[PDB]
Formats: sequence, structure tokens, C-alpha cells
Amino acid sequence: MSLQLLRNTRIFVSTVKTGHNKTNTQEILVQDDISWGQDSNSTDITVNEAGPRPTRGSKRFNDSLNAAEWSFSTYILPYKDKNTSKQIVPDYMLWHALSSGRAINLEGTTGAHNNATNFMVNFKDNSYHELAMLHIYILTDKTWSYIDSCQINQAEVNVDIEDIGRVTWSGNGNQLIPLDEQPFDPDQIGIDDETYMTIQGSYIKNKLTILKIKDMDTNKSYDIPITGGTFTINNNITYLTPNVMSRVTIPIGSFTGAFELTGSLTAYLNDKSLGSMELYKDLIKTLKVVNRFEIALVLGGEYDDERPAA
Amino acid sequence: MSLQLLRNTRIFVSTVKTGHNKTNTQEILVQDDISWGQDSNSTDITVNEAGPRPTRGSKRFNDSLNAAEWSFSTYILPYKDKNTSKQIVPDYMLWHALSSGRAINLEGTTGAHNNATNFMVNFKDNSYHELAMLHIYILTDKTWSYIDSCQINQAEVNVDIEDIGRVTWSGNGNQLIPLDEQPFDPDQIGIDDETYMTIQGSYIKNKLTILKIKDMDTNKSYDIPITGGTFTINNNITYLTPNVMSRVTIPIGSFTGAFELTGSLTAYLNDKSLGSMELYKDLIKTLKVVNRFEIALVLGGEYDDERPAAILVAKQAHVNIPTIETDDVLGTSVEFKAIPSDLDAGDEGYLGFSSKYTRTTINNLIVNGDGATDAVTAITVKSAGNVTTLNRSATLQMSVEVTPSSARNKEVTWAITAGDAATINATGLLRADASKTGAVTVEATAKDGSGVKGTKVITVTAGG
Amino acid sequence: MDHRTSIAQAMVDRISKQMDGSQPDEYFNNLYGNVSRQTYKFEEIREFPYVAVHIGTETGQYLPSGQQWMFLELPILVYDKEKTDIQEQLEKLVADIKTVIDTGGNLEYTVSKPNGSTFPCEATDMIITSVSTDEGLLAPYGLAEINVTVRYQPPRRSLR
Amino acid sequence: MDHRTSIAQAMVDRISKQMDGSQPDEYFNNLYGNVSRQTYKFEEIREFPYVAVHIGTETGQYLPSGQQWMFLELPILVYDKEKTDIQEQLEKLVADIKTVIDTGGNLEYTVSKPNGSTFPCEATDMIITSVSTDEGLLAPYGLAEINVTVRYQPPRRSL
Amino acid sequence: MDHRTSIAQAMVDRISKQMDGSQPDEYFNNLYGNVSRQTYKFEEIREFPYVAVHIGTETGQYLPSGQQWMFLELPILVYDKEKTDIQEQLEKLVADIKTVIDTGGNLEYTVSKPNGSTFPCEATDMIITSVSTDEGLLAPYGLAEINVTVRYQPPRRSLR
Repeated sequence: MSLQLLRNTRIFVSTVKTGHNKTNTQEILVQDDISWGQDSNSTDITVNEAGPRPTRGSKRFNDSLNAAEWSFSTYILPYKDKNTSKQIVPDYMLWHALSSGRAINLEGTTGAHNNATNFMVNFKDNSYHELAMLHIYILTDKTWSYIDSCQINQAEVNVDIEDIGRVTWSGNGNQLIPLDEQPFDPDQIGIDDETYMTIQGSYIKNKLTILKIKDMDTNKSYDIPITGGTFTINNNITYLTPNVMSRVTIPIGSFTGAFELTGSLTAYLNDKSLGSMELYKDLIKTLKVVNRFEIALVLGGEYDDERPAA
Repeated sequence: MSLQLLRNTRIFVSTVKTGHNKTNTQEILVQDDISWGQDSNSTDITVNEAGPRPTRGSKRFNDSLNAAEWSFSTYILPYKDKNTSKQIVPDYMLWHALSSGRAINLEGTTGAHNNATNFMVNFKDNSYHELAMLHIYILTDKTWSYIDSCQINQAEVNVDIEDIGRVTWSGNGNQLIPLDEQPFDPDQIGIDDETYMTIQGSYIKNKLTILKIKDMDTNKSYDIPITGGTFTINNNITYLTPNVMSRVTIPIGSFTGAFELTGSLTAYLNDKSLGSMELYKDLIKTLKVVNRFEIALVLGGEYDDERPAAILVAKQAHVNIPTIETDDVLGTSVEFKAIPSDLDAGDEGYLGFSSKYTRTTINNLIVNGDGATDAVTAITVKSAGNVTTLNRSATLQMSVEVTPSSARNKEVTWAITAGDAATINATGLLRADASKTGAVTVEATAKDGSGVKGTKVITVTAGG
Repeated sequence: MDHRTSIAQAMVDRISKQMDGSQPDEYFNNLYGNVSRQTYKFEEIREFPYVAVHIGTETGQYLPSGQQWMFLELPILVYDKEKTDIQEQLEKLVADIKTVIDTGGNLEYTVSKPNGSTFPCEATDMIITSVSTDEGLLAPYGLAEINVTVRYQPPRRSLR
Repeated sequence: MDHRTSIAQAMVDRISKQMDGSQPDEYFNNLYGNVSRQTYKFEEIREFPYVAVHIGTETGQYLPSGQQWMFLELPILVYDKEKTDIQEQLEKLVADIKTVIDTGGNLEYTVSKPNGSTFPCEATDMIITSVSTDEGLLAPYGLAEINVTVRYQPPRRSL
Repeated sequence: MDHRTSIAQAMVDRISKQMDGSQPDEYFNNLYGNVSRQTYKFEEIREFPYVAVHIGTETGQYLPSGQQWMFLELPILVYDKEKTDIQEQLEKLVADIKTVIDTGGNLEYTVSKPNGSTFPCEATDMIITSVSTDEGLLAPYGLAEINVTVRYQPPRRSLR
């Protein structure tokens, strides 16, 4: 007899269900905002006839099961890997799944492919009816539970919060299957002490978040100090499920929606030329149907000295 | 000149409007969550024309009047009444109104019928287009206001709140009519001091709220300590109203909706067998269309000593799929809805209240629906002549003895489960035949559904 | 309609009646009736282990129907001479008192009415807030502050 | 059914068993069993380093099914003499204390019953909310206090 | 696992090596290595200007994945003898310390492991809360209290 404490939950992400290894599976550090579950639909049938002494009653039927949901926040932690001497991030399968649908290939030129200088994810080659499938293995205390097939639906990055920059993932899953026996040795698979040692010296502070923005049509660069901002990558994943009435069913497939790299900014008014006031004036006066602005958000700032940044 | 303070409001309930007496009228102690009123509909007609210098203006017409609303919370307070020496609760008129539509009859066997052992409300005999009609008389300070004809619509029971268990009533009324003169002497009608003294020593604590839950499909009993929960009884009452335009009207009639003994539960994750983990795993893995769970939520817990408790019984209660909850400590919430054996049967569930609820009493109530009537606890099988063996082509009309001796259903069923060496009938006449070289066992199942088992292995062989 | 001293007397007599050796398998110690509603001074006391029931403030609430919720605070003090070790003995005693205060029924106090007649009465519930130990005191003489807020409802009045 | 002093003994023997010469690569200091929940006068200590445990206040919240949430508080104090440097050895001591608090299984505190029915039980939580040390005292002497809010659910079902 | 004094030593040595005259165009003064992690007494000090790095409490937070946030308070005191005027000198010195604390990388402290091996480590960020001046002190002796809360994360542990 024991109670499961949220402080004792570790999240793993594997591209397959068997033959787990350090390459095809890994643990991703999760912040206190962790949530998962799987709600269900329900139809209740009742009757209405005008006869005296009516039939007051109803019966409930379980029809289907909504695709599981989930969301957790992980800090962005670039670092060099001794094995490959190339920059990587801990949760790189997550980025790969959010990007492409082809098998992960770090050395490639699209999607979650790293480089000696830096690890960069390229959203080209994301045309796929189903992005790369991930199964989220959730360990808490000692119980074992995993989600069959997950596809990341949203990655929200918020900078206004003064704390270190974080990313809020979110997706969906077919069915939350609890597990009775361990799938793999956690200590071997999970990130070892040395990797944590190396990583902790790579956090990125939003205290230094410079932004670059230039109006391509006018070729003018605006000097803007942000006060807050966000940007999210949304796939608008829709989960398709059958509609059998007699037997309870499960969402079998998924269709990727429309890519949306939506984002937002905010700043104070600054009369100095090429400031916020200048941009506001230009945008309001010009009043064009469409615009072409090259926006760059530089979390953690840049400097002559070598330092982390996303 | 004076002001009216909510602290000086007394809520009465009467089944009639005249000849008020202690039987046809009663006072119910309420809580600070008391609210009532009667809002009105309104239509505004305006015009839109293209002429220069338009006609900017409008006029408002009072069309109808929505049925009144109201809601108060009263503590569940079982106690014995010296006049009748039977368990009752102060707001028994309210329970009767929520239950049935026939005239209140405490001695009966349906609806708000009390018993010497305990006071029970039975939801059978609630098939009525209009439940029992009450007229709430509200006394505040000195002004009088009453609601013509109201029918209870919801009764919410929340246990998570640490305070003593409370019930939130709610309903609707035709027309909140103010009253210019007192209807009856309040002091005589209202609960006297002695009854209050008797009541206060019978409050119910949610600090002790044990729950029993068993999957009647698998006959497995789970051991679940709750952290919060609730159950609401809803009648989905709707109020018909005329639609005359020239004059303002009032809702005249009512149509009871669909019964719904909906409720919910929540608990921490416990790895011990037959705990919340086990229920989670069963319900998620099995994934059945329908479920048949016998849910018993026992406010005030049970004890060998006599102590108060309020009891909810929902036989064959449908259960939804549990949803894990994430916080400082993990927890899972289970939502359930009590479904009947048949749509018109009306056996969704029943309740029990009493100050003297004992573990034996509570179990017999659960398995019979009444405290007074007992139930079988332990069963053993006694063979005719106390024989532990039998030869082929011989009959053994083995008998049985139940416990306690006061069980109402002394009759039990007969079954041969393990082995094929003898045949028994309803009478209990166990019979063997030739070519029976294996030992057999005889099983019994109580007719009352208590869940008692009696085993005996008889070595029936080729004989001498 | 106050019963403060009555509530304290009920608690003290419960302690006394439910501390004898009649339940050795349920309780640890046996105060032998060394329980009182008041103490003159820690120094004044002579016999140990000794438990003191104090009287505190009495907050109140008012409810619409003329009811009256009133919460009474009942700090309880215990003492013991170090026969073997203060900590373990005080733990034993405090666990025993917690068992006395959480098990059983309700606080039965007798209210003496102005007419001169005494009626049995019962509190609603008894919840302990916190148990604190005043460490650093004289080594042979220990102390454990156990605070309780007895919730009791008086005879109905204040109709007008 | 508090088991407060049972928890204190759990702490004292936990520290004693751990932080021994068996595992020096993991923890810095060795105490040779020099740890006790009994507080003494500071001048009275015999040898250093020495660690003492205080039993603080114990708040409680009830739950519907009899479950109780007791947040017992155990201040931890350490004393040492400036043999090489107060700050460094005190740091090593506090780091070892934190490691033993976090690493390993939960508390295993013995529950003693009136009828000698002793069986084991365990807490659920162990968080070192705040660590602080005293400064300006006799330079040879040092003091660091650890605030551990051991949160434990008593085996109420026994009653 | 703690590195409190290790953090203080890292900050003090950073002050030392980033205050020489190697950056006259960025920093004002030159402490000439007159920086220490502990002071016996304000009166005990002899050479000015002198900056003292103190050790405060350390609040703790626990995150689900076994991570561990530790917030360490690092009050820093400075002193200066009134060569021209206390106010301006303390302003110059506090500006120097703010530059030292807001420019450059992260707090590089060395964590000595029990096995006997020391590994380089880096704090996450170093945010100051407020700067305070204890005016009214002896005129030739000034004081400026600059408060910092270094946010550092220890080696991963507490898995179970």
C-alpha cells in the first residue's frame, strides 16, 4: 500500500513499443504543469408519453472514447553531446515529431537534424497525413502507464513570464493503456547524472530576449525591446473515430490539420526612430492587404562571447 | 419603520394552505445559502424605417412571469420522535415531496416511510406528472411571503466540504405572493425547544464517510477511501406556461422530467489490492458498454456502537470510465448514474437515516432496503444425519442452517459445482447414481442476495 | 446559553472515565484520575503524569433559522517526569489522548438550566488543530501543547 | 496514534545507518553513530561533528474517509568545530544531510501498539523547505538548521 | 547535495578576478583582491574599500521529474572610507558590482564531490532584488547593502 506522488513522475518518449534503447527512447524532464487523461462520451435515452403516471427513468450507454489528451512543459536546453560532439536538446524526438513524419534522422537536412554548430529543426518535409507517431510512457512512483499513439498538436513558447524560457507541448492519444510490468530498465534508459550535469549549465534566461524585425518590402530594420511575447506551432490535429453503436470503439486514425506558426508580440511606445512608434505609424498609415515581415525572436540574447540562445 | 435581516428568516413547509397544524405544516432549519425570487420576461418593440429623421424610440411590454425559484440547505438530522418512538428527520415533508406524489404516509412502504429502526425514503411510486405540491411559507423578521405551489427539483449532497453533511434543495414556484397577515402562530407550529435539544446531538460528520462499492458483474468488493464526492437527485421539472399576449400570465402547470440519481466520487491512487488502482485497471481494460455496480455511500461511517449515519443505496448503478486527476497527490474521479432494473420500475435507489445505525443494521439495510428486516450473515451446510460421505445409488437430503436466527430469508438455493457424482433439487434431496467415482461438493446461494457461501466436500465413491 | 465550563467538565470526565485500566489493549497509560479542569501553577503540581484542560476564547456565528454555531477552543496541556525519557512518554500520552478525542461518540456535557434541572447534551464534533511540544523546558519535566476546537451548538434561542 | 517520536527515531537511525564508512564515495562525513534526537545544551556536546533533531509543531487536516494529513515538522541542527574551516565542513555536513534526506526510499518509521503490535509504516513526502545557518557565534563553533516537513498519512484505518 | 559556500566562493572569486585594472574602460575601481567570503567584524576590517559576501538562507522547490530548484540569498555588503565623499564612492562601487553581476556568463562554481574529484559547474541565473544603503553610520565609514538571490540547480537526485 502506497500513494503516488506527482513529484515522483518521469516521462519517457519512444518511437516504438519494443526493443527500447537509448536511441529509440528517452526521458524528458517535465515541469509541475503536467496533465493527462482520457474522457469518454455518453448517451442517455429517455421516454416521453402523455399517459397518466408516466415512465420517469433513463439508461446510460457508453458509446465511444475520446482520444486521450496530455500536456507538459520542458525547458529548452541545448548542449553538446560528447558522443557526437554536436549540439542537441534533451527532448529532440519531440521536436522531430512536431516537425516531420519521416523516420528521425539527426544528420539529415530537414526536420530535427542537428549540426556541429547548432541543433536546428526545419519545418519543411512536414507534409504528411500523420506526423511521426510517438508513444508516451509515463512512470509515476512505481505504476506504469503509456499512451498508444501520440502526435504533438501544439508547442507554445511564452517569454513574458520572467522565469527561464519554457515550451508547453500538447497532443492527443488513441487510448491510455495502463501497464502492469515495467517496459525497460529506467536508470539505463533515463538521462544519466553526467548528462544532467552538462545540461544544467545551458539554461536560457528570458531576461535577455532581443528581437529583430525588418519590413522586406521597405527594407527597414526596427529596433524593438519586447515587454512580452509568445509563439505557438499548431498542427490542428483532428482525430477520426468510428461510429459503431453496439460496441464501444476507439479513435483509430488521425488527420493533420493546417500548419499555423502563429505568434504575438508586445512592447512599449518609443519615439526614437525605428522604434515601436515608427512601426505602429507605418503599419496603420500604409494599410496594405498583405505584408512580408522577416521576424526573428532571439531568446537569451546574443553576444560576442559564446552563450546559449534559442 | 424597520429593516429585515436574513438572520431572522424562518422557512416553513406546508402541504395545504389552510387549517395549518403540526402535521400538515412544519418548519425546516435552513442555512445562510438561502435565496428565492421571481423574475419576469419582457419584450421590447422597436421600428426601423429608411425615412430621413427616423423614429428612434421603443416601448416595453410585460408579457409573462417566470416561475419562481428558490433554494436552501438543511442539515440531515435523524432523530427519534418521542410521540411515535420512530426515527425521523426534521425535513421529512421535503423528502416526501421529492420522492412521490401521493399523500404523505409515514407508515407506508413507499416514499417517505419511516421505521422504528430508521427513516427511509423510497423512490418507487414516484411516477407522477406532478410530484407532491408544497407551499413554502417564508417568515422574515415580521413580513410574510409564500410560494403558491412548488415542486422540489434538485437535492444536492456534497461531502468533500469538511463541514457537517448538508443537503441543498431547489425547486420552482408559480407566484411569490406576499402575505399581509400571519397564517398561523409560529411558536406553536415551529419546532419547540425540546425537539431542538434532541436534534443537536444527532448531527452527521463527513469526517467519517466510508463507501462500499462492488462490481456485481465480477462480484468483487473494492476498498476505497473517498477524498470527495457528491450525489444529486434531479427531477428535471419543467413548468408549462400560457402564451397570452394581451395580458400578463403565470405558469399554471408542471411536467416532471426524467429521474436522475446522478453522483460522483473521487479518491487517491492506492496500490493495495481491491483499491483505487485495481478499479482503475479493471474499468479501463474491460471497456464494456454497460456496467452494473452496487454503490453504497455511507455518510457518518458505521460502527459497532450505535451512531448516526445517512445512507445512499443505488443498486445496479451505472459507472462511467474513471478519469485520472493530477495534483500534489494523484487522484481519480468516478462519475456514476443509478439506472433501474426496468425503466418504469423506479428502483433507482433508496436512502436511510437514523441516529442508531449499526454495522449489522447498515448491512441489512443495504441488502434488503430496510433497517428493521435482517439479512443472512454466515451459512453452513448440515447433512441429514451429519454424514460426511455417501455411497452410490443413495440419497442425502442435506439440510442447512443460516445465521442470524432472525434472518428474513431462511430460504437458499442449491447447486452442485465441483465434480459430477450427485444431483440435488430445490428440496435439497441430493441423489447419486452408478459410475460415480469422484468426490462432489454442494453449493448454496442465499435467496436474499446477501452474498453468503456455504461449502462441503462429500466423498462419494464406489462404496463398499 | 453558554456551557464553556460544562464542556470542559465533559472533556475532563471523559478523560478520567476512559483512562482507567479497563482498556489496556486500546490505551497506553493510566492517569488514575489525575485529570483536572484547572491548575494553579506548573510548579504547584505534585503528581505526574498530569493533564490540564484549559479554557480559551469562544468564537460564534449566527445562522438564518435562529441556529447558532459557536466554536470553543480547548487547549490541552500534559506533563510528565522523566521516568525513562520525556519524548517517548509524551508521545505515548499524546497518542492516547488523540485516541480518546477521536474515537467514541460525541462530547456529552450536562447543562444545568436556571430552573435547577440538568439535561444531557451532546456536542457536534471535536477537531484538533495542532499538537505542539514546548521543548527546551526543564529536562525532567516535559510538556506537549495539544490544541482542540470543540464545535458545539447551544439551545435554540435568539428567535427575534 | 501520532508516531511523532517514532518519526524522530526513524530520522535518527536513518542518519546513523547511512552516512557511514560503507559509502564514502557518496557522502562526505562519518559520524560513528554520533547522532541523537535528544537536544542538549550547546556547551554540553562531547565531540564534533554532532547532529540533533527537534520535533516541531504538527498541523493536521482531516479527510472525509478518516484519512488524516499530518504535516509534521522536524528541525535539524548540526554543530561542528572549526578544525579546518567552519564554512566548508558545515557545507559538507548539510550536503550529506540533504543527500540522505532525498536519496533512497521513504522513511520507515516503526509504529508501536499498546499490545506490543509493532509493524512498520512509511511517510509519503520529504521536502527540505529551507536551509539556513547561524553566523557571528564563536568562530570555532558553527550551526546550520534544516527545516524538513515530513508529511505522513497515519495508518488511520487501524483506529 | 548542496554548494552554498561553493556558490559564495565562486561569486567572491569572480569579483576578485573581474575587478583588477584589466578592464579600466568597463569598471571604475580596483579592489586589488580585497574580497572575502567572511568578515569577523566591521570594526575588525582595516583596508578599504572592502566588500563582504555573506550567506543567507536557501529556499527549496521540488519539480516532478526529480529536478530541484534552489534559491540562495547572497546579501553583499560593501564599505568605503570617505576619501572624497561616501555617497559617490558607494555609487561607483555598487555600479561596479552590478556590472560584475549582470555582465558575463553564469556563476561558475566548483563542486567538490565526496570521491575527491571536483567538477566545473554553472548556476542558472543571478537576479538582484534590491540595493539598500544603511545611512546614518559613521561619516568616514559607509555601507551599501546589495541583495542577490542566486538561482542554482543541484545534481539530479531524489529519484525515489
